[PDB]
Amino acid sequence: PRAPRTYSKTYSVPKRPYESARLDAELKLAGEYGLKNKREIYRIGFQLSKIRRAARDLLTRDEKDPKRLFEGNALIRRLVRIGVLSEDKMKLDYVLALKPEDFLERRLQTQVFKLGLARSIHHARVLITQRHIAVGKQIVNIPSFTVRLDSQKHIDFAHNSPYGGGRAGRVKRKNQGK
Amino acid sequence: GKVHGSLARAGKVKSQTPKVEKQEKPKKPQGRAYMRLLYTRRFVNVTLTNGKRKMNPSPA
Amino acid sequence: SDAVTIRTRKVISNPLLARRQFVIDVLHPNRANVSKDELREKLAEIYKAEKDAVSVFGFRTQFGGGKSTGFGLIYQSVADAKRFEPAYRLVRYGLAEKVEKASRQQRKQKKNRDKKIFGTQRRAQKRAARRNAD
Amino acid sequence: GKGKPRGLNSARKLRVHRRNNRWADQAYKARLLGTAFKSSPFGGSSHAKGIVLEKIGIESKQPNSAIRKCVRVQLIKNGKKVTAFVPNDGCLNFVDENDEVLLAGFGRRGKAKGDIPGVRFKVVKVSGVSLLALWKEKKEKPR
Amino acid sequence: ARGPKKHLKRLAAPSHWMLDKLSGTYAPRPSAGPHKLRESLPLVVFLRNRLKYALNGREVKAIMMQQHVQVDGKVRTDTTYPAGFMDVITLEATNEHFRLVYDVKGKFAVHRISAEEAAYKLGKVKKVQLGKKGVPYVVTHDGRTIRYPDPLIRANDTVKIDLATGKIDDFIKFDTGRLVMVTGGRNLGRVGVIVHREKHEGGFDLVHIKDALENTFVTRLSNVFVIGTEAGKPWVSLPKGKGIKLSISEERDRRRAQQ
RNA sequence: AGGAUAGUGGCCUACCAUGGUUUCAACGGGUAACGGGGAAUAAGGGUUCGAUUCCGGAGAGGGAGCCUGAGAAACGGCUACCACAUCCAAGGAAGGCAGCAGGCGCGCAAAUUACCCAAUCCCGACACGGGGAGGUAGUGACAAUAAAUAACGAUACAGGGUUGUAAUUGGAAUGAGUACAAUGUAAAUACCUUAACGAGGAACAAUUGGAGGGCAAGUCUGGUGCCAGCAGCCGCGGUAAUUCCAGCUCCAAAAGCGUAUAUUAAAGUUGUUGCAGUUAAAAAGCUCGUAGUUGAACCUUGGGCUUGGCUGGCCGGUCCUGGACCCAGCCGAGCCUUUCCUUCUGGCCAGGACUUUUAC
Ligand SMILES: [Mg+2]
Ligand SMILES: [Mg+2]
Ligand SMILES: [Mg+2]
Ligand SMILES: [Mg+2]
Ligand SMILES: [Mg+2]
Ligand SMILES: [Mg+2]
Ligand SMILES: [Mg+2]
Ligand SMILES: [Mg+2]
Ligand SMILES: [Mg+2]
Ligand SMILES: [Mg+2]
Ligand SMILES: [Mg+2]
Ligand SMILES: [Mg+2]
Ligand SMILES: [Mg+2]
Ligand SMILES: [Mg+2]
Ligand SMILES: [Mg+2]
Ligand SMILES: [Mg+2]
Ligand SMILES: [Mg+2]
Ligand SMILES: [Mg+2]
Ligand SMILES: [Mg+2]
Ligand SMILES: [Mg+2]
Ligand SMILES: [Mg+2]
Ligand SMILES: [Mg+2]
Ligand SMILES: [Mg+2]
Ligand SMILES: [Mg+2]
Ligand SMILES: [Mg+2]
Ligand SMILES: [Mg+2]
Ligand SMILES: [Mg+2]
Ligand SMILES: [Mg+2]
Ligand SMILES: [Mg+2]
Ligand SMILES: [Mg+2]
Ligand SMILES: [Mg+2]
Ligand SMILES: [Mg+2]
Ligand SMILES: [Mg+2]
Ligand SMILES: [Mg+2]
Ligand SMILES: [Mg+2]
Ligand SMILES: [Mg+2]
Ligand SMILES: [Mg+2]
Ligand SMILES: [Mg+2]
Ligand SMILES: [Mg+2]
Ligand SMILES: [Mg+2]
Ligand SMILES: [Mg+2]
Ligand SMILES: [Mg+2]
Ligand SMILES: [Mg+2]
Ligand SMILES: [Mg+2]
Ligand SMILES: [Mg+2]
Ligand SMILES: [Mg+2]
Ligand SMILES: [Mg+2]
Ligand SMILES: [Mg+2]
Ligand SMILES: [Mg+2]
Repeated sequence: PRAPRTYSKTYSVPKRPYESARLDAELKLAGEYGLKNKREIYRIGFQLSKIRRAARDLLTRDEKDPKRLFEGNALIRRLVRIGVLSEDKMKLDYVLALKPEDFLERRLQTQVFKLGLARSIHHARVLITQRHIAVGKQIVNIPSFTVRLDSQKHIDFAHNSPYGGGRAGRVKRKNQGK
Repeated sequence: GKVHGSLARAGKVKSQTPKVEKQEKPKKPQGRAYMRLLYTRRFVNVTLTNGKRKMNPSPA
Repeated sequence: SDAVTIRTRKVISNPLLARRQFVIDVLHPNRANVSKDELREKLAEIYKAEKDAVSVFGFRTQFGGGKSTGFGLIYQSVADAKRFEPAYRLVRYGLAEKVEKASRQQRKQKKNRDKKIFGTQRRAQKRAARRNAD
Repeated sequence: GKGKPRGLNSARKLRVHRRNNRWADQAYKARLLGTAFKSSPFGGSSHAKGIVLEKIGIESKQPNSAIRKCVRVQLIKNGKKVTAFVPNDGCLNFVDENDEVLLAGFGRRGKAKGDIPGVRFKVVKVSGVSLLALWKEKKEKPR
Repeated sequence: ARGPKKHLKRLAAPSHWMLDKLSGTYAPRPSAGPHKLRESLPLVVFLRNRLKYALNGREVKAIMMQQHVQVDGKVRTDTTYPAGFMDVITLEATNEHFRLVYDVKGKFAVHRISAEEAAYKLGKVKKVQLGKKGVPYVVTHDGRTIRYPDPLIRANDTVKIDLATGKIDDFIKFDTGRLVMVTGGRNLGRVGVIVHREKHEGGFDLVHIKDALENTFVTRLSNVFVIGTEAGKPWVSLPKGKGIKLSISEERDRRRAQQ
């Protein structure tokens, strides 16, 4: 038959379901970034948990090792590229010091509110879902879309959106046409 | 075990529980809105009694 | 508003099949999309070819609309196009008539029915008729 | 010298000694002896259907005092007779003699739970309809 | 298994064809021919996956049935014909001549050559022995049988085939210092000179090869194809990269500057 | 020695020896056993699984035997028997879904008797035919990805330095859905695009489990009263039950949530890493002893000389970057020390002759 298509899980749940010293921390963190549910918080911890695992393995090798130099710098370059890692912290020891708020900072939902295009963070998510925001010349409706540094400057309203020079929406057309 | 007994009393308490209807209360928000509701309720306007915090305070 | 804009990339000249082949980018803001028939007319104007030597297919509109990407063929002649084209595309363009045949079940059942006869059908049916004395 | 052999060429003794001694793990014996396959009423399955033989009722263990309302069920797959608890307030009235019931374990993985003696199964469905659906009036018994 | 296999599952095809997983259930099974199944390139892959001249399998059959494709100076119409190393493909409609030489990345490069170089080819001598009536003959890597060879020619040597008459123009004796391309193993496609031939009676002889960068690697004698009389003097034009293997860090650096 | 085979061979025959395997586990039995690539969990070491997208193997109800052919002990080929089983005019004849779809049965357990060769490839005398192989759709909460179920303002209060909410008041925004249409396709469906339609209780209404502890969240109200029931475990019910049945409120995860079973970690409760054995389970009553396991020390060390490469610097020779000279440090050589380092021809590469066996 046809070749199988690969797929994988993108999150992992806590070992202890009920622990206030984490439930409150998660909710405080979800409220700050306007997240829908706890799984969007589990997802950040999962990808940060395997980056740490990758970083530990390269750090055990000797310096100037070919694998440590190639993959460590490449992973760092991508992290600087998405704006998570600062240009003065490319040492793979500050990589271990990263925290989940660094990744939620680079989401499209976080950047739209923080760019002044929205009144609040919950306004940012609904603007994205309702096809109002375009990055470059492409409409993006994914709130978790991670903004790159070179794409940061090109965040604005969609060219055919009511708020960005487009036509009037469905509701307004119903009132002014009567 | 020595096992038997009258089967006549099945459902005794549930049958005689007086049926009480649920008041037709407003719907709760779903998704992102409900997490927003809980966050303020636990970190913005905290209702603590001098360190004394209750999620479901009985009317006492 | 309308402003249909056509860009061609990955152009390959293919004298093996007597045609030129390329990728088509269509920019159509304030327009749902452009029909293949309308794309074929415009291509004839741009490249000074007969409309019947031009073939487009496999179009998909990007997210948010306003742009589509597809594949296009331009043959050196209409005769060359008629030789090196799938039947279904010529039927799409009106250069051929859709062939009419029974369903696959009917062809297969008929094929297996003829398999029980050795020789001509005329011999088989006259002789089978002879058996049924009625 | 810690009692077990340590020599570099004593792998056969180490492999056999562990192999002999894992039989002391009761969980391990049941997996290799196939006791669930041989002795368990379900034959290793998670669930099993059967026919209700009789409504009886089981006296609870001390210090509790109650009548746990069960049924006697004959399994379709192997003809064995088992006792199955009927959970919730008044669900025994949903189960009649010569009804088809779907069973599952009590969750203690072959042992009895609580004060119910010698009962290791619970009723999940009757006549192909969930007992919980019958209890909460989501569905009605097909009869 | 009651008889020969006639299908090739997509996942079981040779990896150097660079076929995608999800395009279908099956892959083109190369026909019997001058080159081994695992070491060949079917003509369907070249015209559609490599040149991307054909859009599908229907189109490659239409191209070849009009007599356009020639391999080694004869028109071939077998869509799964196993073209291999040193084979010449001619498309006179497009006026293009190709030679199948491995690039250093292990794949068959799309290497266009001039018509002057496309008029001959090289073949590695597998065996020299006497035929019927005591006529000596040479078997090259593509199954050609050439009679009456130069009596100095031995196995593992490379001969220059006229490719129009099938005769031997001249040859290169197998010895230290000859230019070599590797036709097997993980060093496939690398180009260097023989440094040391390591003999093992009853086993596999090993050849020591020096890169143009004085990098040393070892490969089996069955993977050695003599292509030149000395360093820097190949008898055919090499593909882009000249068969020199770069490390991934050098490749990343090389890609960074070319942009 | 022969015969047979495509061919080696006790493969078989004739004659002849008495050999062959085995406690380093032969042989036999079991396997809820097709092998592997691989899967789940995983600090490490491990434990468990792999019928199933690829490779190899085996079978076509069970056996056995064959024809044709290069290739079959083939089964959508045949012959015979066994078990099933079909038509019959009673003389006879004909069967093989562990192919696709479908039916019965079995069960805890699994979808359409649909469209097409357009793609992927295969077969043929072949540019043309065929292909339930394969592709398309249908059923489909197996799993997997993203991700709606609302957002922003004004009043009115409260409030804290300038704004976070608790109520009743507005106008905006959008896709779920619908649909001209175009795209998609062999033809369709759907997706993606997109006119018009399509949101105030925005009834376009999120559920599943819980609220004594483990374990996050009630000593609220009513009902029952060792009954009914709950309760994985400890425990809860005899009149204000924090645990039942309900209502309210609250907690947890959410298009998902619970239950049963198996399995992995937790388990240093299988322990090589890494358990325990006086009394909690556990040193054979005591010696000998074969196999197994395991076994004291000892044979070229030191010194001297020359050289290759790279780290810190001084030099700095700075466009983060490069030199002899110098210091320490690190890796390799090449000679001499009574000197292992096989031995010869063309003259370190190619052509001859020798070599204690291993483990690492
Ligand atoms: Mg909490
Ligand atoms: Mg016929
Ligand atoms: Mg187990
Ligand atoms: Mg077993
Ligand atoms: Mg007890
Ligand atoms: Mg049932
Ligand atoms: Mg050839
Ligand atoms: Mg013999
Ligand atoms: Mg023989
Ligand atoms: Mg014998
Ligand atoms: Mg068996
Ligand atoms: Mg088996
Ligand atoms: Mg497998
Ligand atoms: Mg297995
Ligand atoms: Mg398998
Ligand atoms: Mg099985
Ligand atoms: Mg297979
Ligand atoms: Mg077979
Ligand atoms: Mg069968
Ligand atoms: Mg057979
Ligand atoms: Mg069959
Ligand atoms: Mg068959
Ligand atoms: Mg036959
Ligand atoms: Mg079937
Ligand atoms: Mg199922
Ligand atoms: Mg069905
Ligand atoms: Mg086809
Ligand atoms: Mg299929
Ligand atoms: Mg599809
Ligand atoms: Mg699900
Ligand atoms: Mg909803
Ligand atoms: Mg719709
Ligand atoms: Mg519709
Ligand atoms: Mg349109
Ligand atoms: Mg609830
Ligand atoms: Mg608590
Ligand atoms: Mg009360
Ligand atoms: Mg009371
Ligand atoms: Mg009370
Ligand atoms: Mg309480
Ligand atoms: Mg409780
Ligand atoms: Mg309650
Ligand atoms: Mg939640
Ligand atoms: Mg572990
Ligand atoms: Mg311990
Ligand atoms: Mg212990
Ligand atoms: Mg004692
Ligand atoms: Mg001994
Ligand atoms: Mg010693």
